[PDB]
Amino acid sequence: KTTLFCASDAKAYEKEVHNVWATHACVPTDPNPQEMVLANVTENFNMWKNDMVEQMHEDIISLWDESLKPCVKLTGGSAITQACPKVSFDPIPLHYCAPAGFAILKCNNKTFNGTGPCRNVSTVQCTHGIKPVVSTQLLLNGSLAEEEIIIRSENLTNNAKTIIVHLNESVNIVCTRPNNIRQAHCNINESKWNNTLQKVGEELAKHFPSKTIKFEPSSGGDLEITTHSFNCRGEFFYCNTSDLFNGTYRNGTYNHTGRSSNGTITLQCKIKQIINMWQEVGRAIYAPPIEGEITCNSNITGLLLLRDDTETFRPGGGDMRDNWRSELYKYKVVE
Ligand SMILES: CNCc1ccc2c(c1)N(C(=O)OCC(F)(F)F)[C@H](CNC(=N)N)[C@H]2NC(=O)C(=O)Nc1ccc(Cl)c(F)c1
Ligand SMILES: *[C@@H]1O[C@H](CO)[C@@H](O)[C@H](O)[C@H]1NC(C)=O
Ligand SMILES: *[C@@H]1O[C@H](CO)[C@@H](O)[C@H](O)[C@H]1NC(C)=O
Ligand SMILES: *[C@@H]1O[C@H](CO)[C@@H](O)[C@H](O)[C@H]1NC(C)=O
Ligand SMILES: *[C@@H]1O[C@H](CO)[C@@H](O)[C@H](O)[C@H]1NC(C)=O
Ligand SMILES: *[C@@H]1O[C@H](CO)[C@@H](O)[C@H](O)[C@H]1NC(C)=O
Ligand SMILES: *[C@@H]1O[C@H](CO)[C@@H](O)[C@H](O)[C@H]1NC(C)=O
Repeated sequence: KTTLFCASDAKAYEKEVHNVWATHACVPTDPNPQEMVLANVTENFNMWKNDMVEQMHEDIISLWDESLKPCVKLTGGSAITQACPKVSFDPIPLHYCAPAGFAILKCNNKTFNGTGPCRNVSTVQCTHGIKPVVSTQLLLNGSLAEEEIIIRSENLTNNAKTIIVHLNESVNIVCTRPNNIRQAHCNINESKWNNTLQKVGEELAKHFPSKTIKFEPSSGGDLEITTHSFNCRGEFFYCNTSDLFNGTYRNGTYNHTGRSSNGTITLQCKIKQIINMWQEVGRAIYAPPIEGEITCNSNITGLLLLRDDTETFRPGGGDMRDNWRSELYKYKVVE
């Protein structure tokens, strides 16, 4: 309804680029926020029509533009060239704050699906701290659901609408390019993944009850969305998930169909230099990988899914506003 500002705990002495940007663009966090509960009030939220998402999206576009400059940017006809130094890159949390005369309403119902009325409501100065993690298929390093796994969608009947799965237990994913210089891999504990897809299938079954629930790899599209793509220490990883989204949940039981060994699923990855941009329609070209071992140890805290008797779910993504939504869903700005 207005323009928010961000608070961060960044340093102006970190060269890490989220820190540099936040030093320029955000104010320091207030060391003890105020919060004002109101369990009588009951108000309506719609995480899918939320202007905080747009404001944050603009911020992260600006952050990536100041911080991850490509050597070449191709948008439409024009090509833009510039210095593309390697940088230290590691997302830091950002708080979104309502300005004077304006408050942020937080919904505190632990099972709120992002939409409709919510009974127990607070007012706050700022949101919690959100790391702005750009990725497809898997949401990484977010905050977990507190009770059960929540299925969020603007419209579950409309299979073209992205489904956000909010996990209550994170699943570790470790990706490294070890000391081909483009080739890398990720490890996931098959048991932990197994378990979580068991319970995701449970919740999806509540919403599609006659149906067998299948998980299958992303059909087609650009590589950014047919793989799990993300940025790790400045490098762009593209990790094949066909051994990950590969399983059936039949009669209250999940069976993993993807290949593992020693009880870990291993994703084959490539580090790429030509990137289809999430910010706009265009391509970006970066320098070859920095040298040595490149490793990110992340928590999977959510999934992005697309639905095609049987219901089939494939990993999705590509619109980074859904990544922000998955964190801003409980917040509305008012007054
Ligand atoms: C969810 N609906 C379907 C869909 C599918 C695919 C895309 C959109 C939408 N897109 C959009 O909605 O962009 C928002 C805009 F439209 F406002 F620009 C994008 C358009 N961009 C290009 N065709 N170049 C494209 N996504 C990426 O390319 C994309 O995620 N790349 C990438 C790059 C680096 C990293 Cl680490 C990464 F993790 C991801
Ligand atoms: C979310 O809850 C509302 C009621 O508050 C319901 O109308 C809607 O269908 C639900 N959506 C999902 C994805 O469960
Ligand atoms: C997470 O949610 C699932 C399904 O909604 C539930 O069965 C499970 O008990 C929950 N686990 C934890 C650790 O809260
Ligand atoms: C969402 O689903 C379908 C679209 O196929 C349509 O009936 C309507 O837009 C929505 N329905 C509900 C119940 O919200
Ligand atoms: C992922 O790997 C499988 C088998 O190795 C292959 O068939 C598939 O085309 C790969 N997907 C992508 C997007 O590279
Ligand atoms: C599941 O994995 C196996 C090998 O790990 C592969 O042959 C199969 O095609 C995958 N499933 C789908 C639906 O792609
Ligand atoms: C997730 O957080 C950990 C700890 O801060 C970090 O090392 C890791 O690189 C992060 N992953 C991504 C993809 O940002």
